Amino acid sequence: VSSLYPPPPPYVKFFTQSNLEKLPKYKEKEEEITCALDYLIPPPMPKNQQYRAFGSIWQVKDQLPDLESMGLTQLYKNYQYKIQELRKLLKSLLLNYLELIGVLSINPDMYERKVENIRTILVNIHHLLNEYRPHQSRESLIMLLEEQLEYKRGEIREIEQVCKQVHDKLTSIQDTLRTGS
Amino acid sequence: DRLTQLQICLDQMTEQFCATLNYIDKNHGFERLTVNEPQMSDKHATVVPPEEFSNTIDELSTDIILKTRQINKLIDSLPGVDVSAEEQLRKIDMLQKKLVEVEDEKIEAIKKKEKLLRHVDSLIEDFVDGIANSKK
Amino acid sequence: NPLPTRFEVELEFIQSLANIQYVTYLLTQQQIWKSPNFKNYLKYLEYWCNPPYSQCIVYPNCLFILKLLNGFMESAIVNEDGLLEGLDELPKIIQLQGPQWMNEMVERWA
Amino acid sequence: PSYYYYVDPETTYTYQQPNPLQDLISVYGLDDISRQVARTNLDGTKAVKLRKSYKNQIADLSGKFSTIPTRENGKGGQIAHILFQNNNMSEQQWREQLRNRDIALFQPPNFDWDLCSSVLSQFERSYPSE
Repeated sequence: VSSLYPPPPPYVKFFTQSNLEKLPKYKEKEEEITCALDYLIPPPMPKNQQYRAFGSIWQVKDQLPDLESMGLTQLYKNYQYKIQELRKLLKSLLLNYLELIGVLSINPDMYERKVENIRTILVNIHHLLNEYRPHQSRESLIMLLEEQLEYKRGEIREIEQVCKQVHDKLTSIQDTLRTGS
Repeated sequence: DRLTQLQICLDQMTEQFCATLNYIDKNHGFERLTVNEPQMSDKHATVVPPEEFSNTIDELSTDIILKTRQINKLIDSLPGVDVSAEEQLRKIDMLQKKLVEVEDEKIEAIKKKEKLLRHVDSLIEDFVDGIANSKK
Repeated sequence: NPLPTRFEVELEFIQSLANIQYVTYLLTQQQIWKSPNFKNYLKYLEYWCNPPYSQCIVYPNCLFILKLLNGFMESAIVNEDGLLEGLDELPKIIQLQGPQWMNEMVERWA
Repeated sequence: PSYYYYVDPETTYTYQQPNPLQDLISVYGLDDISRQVARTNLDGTKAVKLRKSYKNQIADLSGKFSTIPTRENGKGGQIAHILFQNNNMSEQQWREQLRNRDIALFQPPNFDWDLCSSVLSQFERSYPSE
C-alpha cells in the first residue's frame, strides 16, 4: 500500500540560491548530467521525439498513421481525388449493405467476411475524413479569419450607419432651423 | 463543423441499419406455405398486421435513403474540395494581409469618428458657454 | 527502459494542476507550502507558459492553475526559520472555491 | 466503367444447407412423425386429440391400477437418476463376458434363495389393514 499520488520530484532539491547565482555564470560557460547547475537550465526536446507520458507515446509533431502502417487495408490513397474516393466509398458501403441483406436472405452464415468488408469501407471512410481534417482545419481557420474580417467590416458599416444618422439628423435640424428663421 | 454532421450522418446510417435488422428480426410473422398447414400463435411473439408491417418496412427504407440524400448533399457541400494545402496557405497569407489592412482602415475610420466626436462636442461646448455668458 | 527524464516528470507534474483533487491533496501538508524550495519551484515552473514548451501541454487549465496560485506568492514572505507567512489560509481558499473553479472549467469544456 | 468495392461479379453465394425455406420435415423424411401426432388430419377432417395421461397406453394390460402414478401423488420416484447411471477373445466371447458380468449381480450370494424363503415365510396370518 502506497499513497494515491506520486511525490514531488527529487529535482527540487537542486533549486538553491547558490545554484541561482551560479546559473548565469554557467550560462556564460535528454541531458548528460555533469553537475548541479544542469538542473536549472530547462531540458531540451528528446532527440527521438517520442516521449513516454501517462502510459502512451506522444510526438512533438503528430502524423496521421496509414492503414498499412497500422496493419489494415488502405483501399484508395488536390483533394478532388479524395472526394471522389469518398463518393465511391459511400456508394460501395450502401451496395455492400444491400449485399449483406442478400447474404442473410439466402444463407445467414457467409456474412462474416461481408461484415469485414463493411468494416474496411468504414475505416477507409473515417481515415479519409481524418486525412481531410487538416485541410478542414485550415478551412476553419480561413473561416475564422473571414469572420473576424466580417466583424471588423460590420463595425465599419455600423460606424457609417450611425454617422449617416448623424448627417440626416443634421439635415433635419438645418431644415427646421431654416423653418424657424 | 460539416465533417461533424457527416460523422453523425454516418453512424446514423449504421444505427438505421441495425434498427431495420432488429425490426425485421423481431416483428416478422409466420408465413403459410399452404392453407392446410396449422397456423399457431405465441403470446411471447410480437405479432403485427402484415400490411402495416410492410408499411413500416417502407418507411424505414425511405428514411434510410433520405438520410442518404442528406449525406450526398452534405458531401457536395464540404468546405474546400478544389483547393490544396498550398492553396490554403495562399489564402491564409492574403487573409493575414487583408486583416492587417482592415485594422488600419478601422484605425482611420475610428479617426474619422473622432474628428466628428470633437467636432460635435466643440459645437456643444461653444453653444453652452455662449448661452452661459449670455444668460449670466 | 530509460529513466524518466526531467522534462517528462516536470511536464506530468505541471499538467497535474488541472485536476483540483491533486492540488488540494498537495496543499494539505504543512511542510509542502512551508518549504521555500517548493515556493521557488512554483516560481521555477512559468517556463511552461512560453512556447515551444507549451505545445506539449494537453490540458491548459493546469497552466491557468499555475498562473493563479502565483498571485498568492508576492504577499508571502519567508523568514530565517522558514515559516512562510500568508500560506496558512490559501489552502482553505482552495477548499472553499474548489468545486467552483472546476465546475466553471467543465462548463467551459461544454 | 468504375469498379465498386466488394461487389465482385465472380463472387457468388449459395443457399443455406439445409434450406429453411422448404419444409424441413420432408427434407429429412420426418413426415411419418408429423401426421401420426397431428391434431387435424390433412384432408379437412379433425384428428383425435391425444390424451393428457398415458392411460390409453396401459389400457391393454389387466391390473389393479385405476389412477396414474405421478411425481405428485407419492406413487413414483426419482428413477431417472438411477436409469442414467453408467459404468484373444472374439466378439462372441467378449459379448459373453459382458453379458455374464451383467449376471453376477443376478445370482447368489447376492440373492440367496433359502434366505428369501425363510424370510417371506415369516408373514403371519391375514392382511393388516392400514
